[PDB]
This record gives sequence, structure tokens and C-alpha cells, in this order.
Amino acid sequence: VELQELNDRFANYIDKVRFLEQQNKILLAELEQLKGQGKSRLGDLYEEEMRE
Amino acid sequence: VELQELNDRFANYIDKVRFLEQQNKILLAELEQLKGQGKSRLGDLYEEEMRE
Amino acid sequence: DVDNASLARLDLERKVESLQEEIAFLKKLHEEEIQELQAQIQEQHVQIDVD
Amino acid sequence: DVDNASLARLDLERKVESLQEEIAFLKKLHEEEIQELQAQIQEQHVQIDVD
Amino acid sequence: VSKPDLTAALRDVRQQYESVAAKNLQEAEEWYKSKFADLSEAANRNNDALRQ
Amino acid sequence: VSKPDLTAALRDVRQQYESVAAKNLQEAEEWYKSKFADLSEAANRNNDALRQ
Amino acid sequence: RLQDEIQNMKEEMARHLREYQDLLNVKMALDIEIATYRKLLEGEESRISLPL
Amino acid sequence: RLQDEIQNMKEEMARHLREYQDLLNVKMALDIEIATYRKLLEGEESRISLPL
Amino acid sequence: YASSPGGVYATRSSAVRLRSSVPGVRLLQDSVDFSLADAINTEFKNTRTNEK
Amino acid sequence: YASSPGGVYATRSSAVRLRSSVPGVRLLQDSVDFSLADAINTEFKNTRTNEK
Repeated sequence: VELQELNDRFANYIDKVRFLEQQNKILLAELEQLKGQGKSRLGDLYEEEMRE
Repeated sequence: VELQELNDRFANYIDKVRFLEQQNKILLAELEQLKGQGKSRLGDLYEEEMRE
Repeated sequence: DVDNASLARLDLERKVESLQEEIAFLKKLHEEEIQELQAQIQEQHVQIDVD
Repeated sequence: DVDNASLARLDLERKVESLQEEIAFLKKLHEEEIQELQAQIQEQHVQIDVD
Repeated sequence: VSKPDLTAALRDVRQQYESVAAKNLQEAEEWYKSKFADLSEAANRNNDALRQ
Repeated sequence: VSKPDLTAALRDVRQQYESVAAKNLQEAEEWYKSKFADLSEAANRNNDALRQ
Repeated sequence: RLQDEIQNMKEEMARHLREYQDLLNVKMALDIEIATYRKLLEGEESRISLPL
Repeated sequence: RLQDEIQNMKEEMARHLREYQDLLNVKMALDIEIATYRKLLEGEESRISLPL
Repeated sequence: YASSPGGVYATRSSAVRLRSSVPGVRLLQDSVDFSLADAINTEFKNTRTNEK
Repeated sequence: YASSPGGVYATRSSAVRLRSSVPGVRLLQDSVDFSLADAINTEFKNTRTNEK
């Protein structure tokens, strides 16, 4: 348990990697919502309304 | 070291709470553009379908 | 081409009516897009950062 | 009134045509405003071990 | 206490300030649309003045 | 206070300032584009006033 | 008037080229931020004997 | 109509790459400040732990 | 893991050269990537991730 | 093992579109409700309010 504070200090440093993997996963979903809406979908629509 | 393993179980139970919230947060982010904008972008599209 | 164009003037009274509710769906879309930005700001940060 | 009525059509249609290219332009620029938000989420990486 | 304190709320305030910077960027895309609408309407009005 | 943590929140206030300063330059860029549409369609209107 | 409609459709295509490359810059940002959170994590593996 | 939106594009997109770069510059500045903190706080946890 | 279900892409259609005039009553499309709303659908879910 | 094909072919048809010189195509522009998307936006508020 001098070796279980240990593995769980190592675990919180791995779980730091999971916290960045999760914040980076919200970031990499939000970045696809950004690209999908901002320039593509809103451009794709109003470029056909401007043609009408 | 049971007092220190109790802080290290606080970290591994805070990992478990960080994942509880962040697996909800990834699911709210991977949904909220399908809900709120998921009705406003559907009127936005029905007025293009109404334009032709 | 004027009878066509003067009926076409009445088309803009209908198209400006239609586009004013499209711009109302687009305003509602900005109010939902601002609520979604505040959801995304809370959603990306409660896990407590790098550790 | 071919010219006047179809030009009264066009002087409004060109305003909405320009404003819809400007909405597309403001939305391909709002992509860069959400990219400054995504840059904050990318910089939060940053901090120390909790408890 | 095993948990420290306030240390949580300071990292959560940190990630909420990083999220409030993302909200201010989201509202600055509504400012960007507003100036792109100033442009689009100036382009329409000067077009309808030369079509006139 | 065992590690400062708050120095991150002060950098996120700085990244908010640098993001908002960049979007304030884009508000001015779209206002300069509005003026470029005014000047360009005034030059087209002068070429049409010469036909008129 | 067809060069207006066509070159406005080539503006929005040219905008979608830069906005798809903004979405690639959000990906490439997450690629380097994952990499540089890995440049934190050698020091966080050092910081409790821990995230490799 | 082509120039105002292809310039709103050209100016916004040369800003969005820099605006993502400056959110990632706030993240980089936080990474250095978090090092200067980490090598002292988690770097006195060092005599249990260590740095970068 | 297969892209394009059924082999699908937008293959060129081109028909008989029908010269219809079409007076072009536009549906304008305020959802030309209402996208700020779908990045906001990802933030209606990053707000869920932070709370979780 | 879930080998299940979640991708169904959303079947498109476009047989060769003859001389539509028949003018009898009335306009209708009926859209979008989609009140289920505002119910889903309310379920994202409710799911966040449960996560809170």
C-alpha cells in the first residue's frame, strides 16, 4: 500500500491521459461540428438560396 | 499508507466521477446539435424546400 | 414580360414574407447555437484538466 | 414597367442574394470563432494531479 | 480529507474560463455574421442602385 | 498551493483576450469588405451611368 | 448576371476549401495537442512514477 | 458579390488558422506555466513523485 | 468499416437541353451550414461533459 | 460478436428526366417540424439537468 498509493499515483497520471483523451474527444467532436456546420452546411444551403 | 491510499482512491474515484460526467458530456456534445439546432436547422431547410 | 414581372413583384411580397421567417429560424438557430456553445464550454471542462 | 417591375424584383433579390452570400461568409468565419474555442479546449492541457 | 479542497473548483474554474473563451468565440461568430450581413446588405443595396 | 494551478486560468483569460482581439479585427475586415462592395458597385454604377 | 451567380458559387466553394482546411487544422491541432500532452506525460510519468 | 464574400473568406480564414493557433498558444503558455508549477508542487510531491 | 454504402457517389446526370425559363422564387437557406448550431450541438454535450 | 449491418441503403433513383415543358408544377415549400428535434434539445437540457 506503499505500493498502492503507488499504482494509483501512476493511475491518476494515466487518468490525466484519459482526461485529456476525453477533453480532446469533445474537442474532436466539436471540431467536426464546426467544419460540418460553419463552412459546409451553412454554405451549402445559402449558396442554393442565392441561386434561387 | 491506508490514509495515503485513501487519497489515491479519492483520485481513482474522481477518475470514475470525471468519466461519469465526461461520458455524459461527450454524449451531450454528440447530441445537442441534433436537438436544439436539430429543430432550428430543420425549419432552415424546410424554407429552402418551400423556396423551390 | 411586364405582366410576368408585375406578378413577379407580388412574388417578392411572398418571398420576403417566406425569407423573414427563414431569418427567424436562423435567429432561433443563433440562440440555440449560443446555448450549445455554453453547453460545449461546460462539457469540455469538468473532468479537471491535465493531472 | 418590364424594366421597372423586373428591376424592383432584382434590386430586392440582389440584396437577399448578397445577404445570403454574406451569411455564408459570416458562417465560414464563425467556423474560425468556434476554432478559437476549440483552441482553448486544446490549451487546457495544463494543470496538476488532483488530491 | 484525502481530497485537498478548492483545488477541484480551481481546475473547474480553469476549464470553465477556457469554455467561456469558447462561448465568447461562439458569440463572436454571431458578431462575424452581423458584419457579414452589413457587407451582404451593402452589396445588395449598391447592386439594386446600379440595376435601377 | 502545493502547485499554483491558477496560473492556467490567467493564461485562459489571456487566450480569451487574444481570441476576442482577433475577432474584433475580423469585424473590421468585414466592414472594409462592405466598403469594397460600396466602391466596386459604385464603379459599376458609374460605367452604367455612362451608358444611361 | 450569370458570372455573379457562378463566381458567388466559386466563392463559396473557395470558402469551403479553406473551411475544410480549418477542420483539418482542428484535427492537426488535436494531433499535436495529443502529442504535447504526451510531452507533458513523460514529466507526469516522472510526476508520480506513473502515466508513461 | 463575389469580391466581398471571397475577401470575407480570405480574411476570416487567414484569421481562423491563427485563432485556432492562438487558442493553441494559450494552451502552450499554460503548458509552460503548468511546468513551472509542476516542477515545484508535484516536484515536492517529487520526494513521493517528480516533474515536466 | 466500408465507405459509400451500395457504391454510392453523385454520378453525373445530364439530360435533354430543356430551355425553360424559371423565375427562381428562392427558398433562402439560413441553414447554409447553421453549423454554429452543430458545433453548439457538440457544446450542448460539452456542457453535459463538464457537469458529468 | 455484433457483426450487424447498421448501414441501410437509402435508395436513390433518377431515371432520365424527360422534357418537363409541361408547366403544371405548382410551388409548395412546406417545412420543417421537427418539434422532435426541440424535444431532443429539451432532453439534452434535461440530461444535463440530471448530470447536474
